[PDB]
Amino acid sequence: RVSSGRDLNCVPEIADTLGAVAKQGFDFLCMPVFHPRFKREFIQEPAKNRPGPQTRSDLLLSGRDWNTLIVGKLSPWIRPDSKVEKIRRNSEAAMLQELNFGAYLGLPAFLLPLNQEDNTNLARVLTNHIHTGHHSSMFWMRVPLVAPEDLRDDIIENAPTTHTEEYSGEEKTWMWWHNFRTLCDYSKRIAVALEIGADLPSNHVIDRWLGEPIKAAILPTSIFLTNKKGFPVLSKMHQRLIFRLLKLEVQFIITGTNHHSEKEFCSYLQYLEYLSQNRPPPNAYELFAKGYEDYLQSPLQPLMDNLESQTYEVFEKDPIKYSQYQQAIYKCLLDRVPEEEKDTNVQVLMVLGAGRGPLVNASLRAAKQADRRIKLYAVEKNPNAVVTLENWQFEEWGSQVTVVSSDMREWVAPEKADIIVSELLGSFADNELSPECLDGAQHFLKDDGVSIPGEYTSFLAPISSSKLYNEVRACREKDRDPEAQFEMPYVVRLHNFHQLSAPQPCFTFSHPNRDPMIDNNRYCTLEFPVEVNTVLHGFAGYFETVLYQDITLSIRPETHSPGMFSWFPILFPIKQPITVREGQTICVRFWRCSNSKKVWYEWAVTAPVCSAIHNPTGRSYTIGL
Amino acid sequence: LPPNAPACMERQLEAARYRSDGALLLGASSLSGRCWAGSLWLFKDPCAAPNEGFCSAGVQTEAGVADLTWVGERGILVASDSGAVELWELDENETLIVSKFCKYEHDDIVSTVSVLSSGTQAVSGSKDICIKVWDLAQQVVLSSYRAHAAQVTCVAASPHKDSVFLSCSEDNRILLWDTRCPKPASQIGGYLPTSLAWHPQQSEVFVFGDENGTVSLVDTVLSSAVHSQCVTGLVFSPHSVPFLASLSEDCSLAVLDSSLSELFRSQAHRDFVRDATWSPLNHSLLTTVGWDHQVVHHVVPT
Ligand SMILES: Cn1ncc(-c2ccc3c(=O)[nH]nc(C[NH3+])c3c2)c1-c1c(F)c(Cl)cc(OC2CC2)c1C#N
Ligand SMILES: CSC[C@H]1O[C@@H](n2cnc3c(N)ncnc32)[C@H](O)[C@@H]1O
Repeated sequence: RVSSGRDLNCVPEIADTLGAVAKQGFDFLCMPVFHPRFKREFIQEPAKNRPGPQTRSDLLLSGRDWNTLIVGKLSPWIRPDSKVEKIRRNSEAAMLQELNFGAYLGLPAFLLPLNQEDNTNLARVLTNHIHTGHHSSMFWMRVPLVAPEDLRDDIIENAPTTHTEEYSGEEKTWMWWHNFRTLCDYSKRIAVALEIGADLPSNHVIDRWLGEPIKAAILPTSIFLTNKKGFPVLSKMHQRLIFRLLKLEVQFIITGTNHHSEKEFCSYLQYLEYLSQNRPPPNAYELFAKGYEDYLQSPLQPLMDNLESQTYEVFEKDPIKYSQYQQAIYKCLLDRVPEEEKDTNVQVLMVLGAGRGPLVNASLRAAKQADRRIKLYAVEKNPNAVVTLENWQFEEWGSQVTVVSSDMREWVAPEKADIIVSELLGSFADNELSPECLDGAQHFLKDDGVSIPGEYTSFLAPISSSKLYNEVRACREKDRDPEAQFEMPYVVRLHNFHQLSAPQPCFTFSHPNRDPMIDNNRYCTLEFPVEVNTVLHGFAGYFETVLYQDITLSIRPETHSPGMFSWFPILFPIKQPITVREGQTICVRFWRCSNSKKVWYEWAVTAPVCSAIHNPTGRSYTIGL
Repeated sequence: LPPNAPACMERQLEAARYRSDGALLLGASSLSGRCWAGSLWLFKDPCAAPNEGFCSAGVQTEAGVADLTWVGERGILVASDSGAVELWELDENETLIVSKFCKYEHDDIVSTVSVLSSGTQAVSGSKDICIKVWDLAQQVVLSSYRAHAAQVTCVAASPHKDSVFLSCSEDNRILLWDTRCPKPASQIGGYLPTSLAWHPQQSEVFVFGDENGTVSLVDTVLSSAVHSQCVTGLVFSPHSVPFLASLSEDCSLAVLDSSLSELFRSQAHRDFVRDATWSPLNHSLLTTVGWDHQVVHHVVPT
């Protein structure tokens, strides 16, 4: 199921055209709202007095059709950045006219070209139009992977084409887009319509568009090959790009005339459909989180807040996660109770943060398969979940499990535990204050007691994503710091982004913490070798944890626990994007700060340039103790 | 009101070309309104145009007529908005205009077309940035060149060299072509060029106008600020010492001499001036058409 559109520059009649387009299998049509060659004068007589009508009548389509089927196209003669003043004036007036007519029709999107380096005036006119009434209409900037000048035939004898590699030069079109949208102050209504050429550029040029708001891919019919049967197809390299683009769920646009005249025109579209049908999405985890892609979420604070019923449900819908706990407990019971003591040695297990009881059951299943005896405590401070635990305890668990409705830091245990099990970790590992909770519960762990998890570590990686930068930016609220949205982390299924360096460890914690001088504050410096030209918008966070020995949990991509759904990555944004060149190093600083009330993070970028310190004194974000 | 001839002719007139005997060929486009199409007309009586009821022949085209040109005495080569190059031919009776072939080879609007010396091949320019060499007999594209980096504004075949022709584009290139060379294009040394015209009596000499209203005489430099807007076209007169007619988007027609000096000025048009054609019978009569639907017959003082 591919959403595709047909691009035309010639429409003798809208009704007939739209019908032929729909019958061929297209979802929408890109067409001009004024005739492409109908140049119009606005200042000098007598041409400015040309009698109307200036274009077609809106009555030729229903309101619903204009809203859903038509994509307007700026007339190609409109050149706001022409070096001739007269042409700039006329183009400005014509641009507003055509744009306003598009808004008049309620068109869902409008196509404007980025076919040169200087589009300053073009951006000004567009920006002016955007700030003339609040509308949801989109603007698709048509920009090619490879500038036409950089793909022209080498047929000019006295002006040969370049044959030496110009790394940055081959990325020029991205700079066209970057400057245009920066001039437009990152307007959420301005997206990319990436046009694919017959010959693809280097991978770095293509990767440049990672994280950009690509809404459409344009495929000219002239890039398609021809198989034995005579149908249009694509090279394996182009197929590789189409597959990457399907992961972004862009809308594909077919432009150009039919060059495979032996076959009908839906042939090009059929190939897209065919390619769409031929791909593989990892079981569940890509099923699972397809709806949560780039969706910002507030990180849980299960300590300061009491989690809702369906939030625990989400925790429990991950069997791989808890079977890892079961195995971790299993291995530990055998290591602590020799075979000859399997009937006399009863181990005291304590779930610290039992929720609705998935760890409790995992502990029971662990003792069975290990053929050992355990005495269970189910500690949980969220009283609403203690309702679930105690109904479980009366109906099933029985006297073997003791539910304790208390905070693990204040609970006065009647005895000491052989094994404490906890699931107090967040996307950034310690961002829910698992160190502080386990520290306060440490007194009722035996001198040889084991803590599961035994240790965890958080990882950071610089990412580029103008899309996510805009979503964070859009999170301004009425009665707080206008920039507070940049000084707090978000749990998000990072999708449309580009990871600029390999993740590196940030903060690590061990339990039990035998050290006499426990200090959970942290200060870490990281240097990320970046081998590409990009723009830094934030840092992605992951975590790894050791439940016991070799049994582990991880959302770090290179060591991701296969099949585990729980825990999306966390995102630490930065107020201002930072340009980074190839070979430069990104130096980031992170602090874990705390007082008696709150714990929080502070971060700053020191290379290649200095950012402001983010979330100083937890002014914008703190974690409740 | 000949047969299979539309009752109404489109408003925007784009092409006007005389032939040997003196019949006038008209190309019209509908650049606004419900239907955006075009048409072709033949006026054996040039004074009866653009009246449709007193024309020799006529026919409707599927899309607009961006540019056209004669192919001999009965052939018409059309640059269509649909991205196709069309060849129409009059019947033996010259009362019907029939479509000979319509090939969709360009991926965008075909804006310019020109017939080469031999009269058996033609070169076309399009907004898809391509330039194609056509075999009118085999109805196929012999060569497709992507030498420019922007729209191809104008392509003009050499008068007597069948392998040479000019082209200009919005990439600010003026390319002299010689398909006899391995690399057939050559960049000839401002504002964007918009029109081309070879000299009929001098091999290596041509003129070209720019988007700023300047006309320039170039040997393979003399120039003059002729117009206040884009120079749409340049047509040399058939005289032994020819005159130069320049039309522009400023709604004016100019007639220049050997040194680009102005000898005549017409403002009869109220809209853009799209073409100009000299009468083969009366050398001092110059016909122009424009988007004001006017067919003006100028008497140029010589
Ligand atoms: C938004 N957010 N922040 C943190 C978490 C989360 C997720 C899973 C676990 C877990 O399995 N154990 N322990 C903890 C805490 N110790 C936990 C914490 C989430 C979160 C959430 F609270 C909900 Cl309701 C849904 C989520 O994503 C679903 C759609 C895929 C997430 C995430 N990510
Ligand atoms: C499975 S998510 C973390 C679980 O542990 C609980 N929890 C967090 N902190 C504490 C604490 N200090 N004492 C007891 N339970 C806790 C939370 O209420 C939640 O159910």
